[PDB]
Amino acid sequence: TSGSIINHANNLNKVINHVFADKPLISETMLKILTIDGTTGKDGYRNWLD
Amino acid sequence: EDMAKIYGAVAAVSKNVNSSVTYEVKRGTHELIKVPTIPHNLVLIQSDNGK
Repeated sequence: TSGSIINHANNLNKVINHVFADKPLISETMLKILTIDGTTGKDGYRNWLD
Repeated sequence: EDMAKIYGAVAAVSKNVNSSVTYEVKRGTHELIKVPTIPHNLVLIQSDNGK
């Protein structure tokens, strides 16, 4: 349903923006693992969380 | 500190809930005007001698 998809996408962005503010919750080591393909570390974490 | 960040993210998505909507119901309404004079269209035609 469109409502469920819209709700999931908005919540995913709210979580991602929160966990990357101030000192990130996620360490620099795994950001390196997820960036190795060239994508942004923030985008890679969003994909992995989904 | 990690738990504080996790609890903060969860509370953020819990606060993303709508309450209500407010709007104005004005379509269909028009402003009235006031006509001060009745438009009669009568004239009186009388002869010079009044006959």
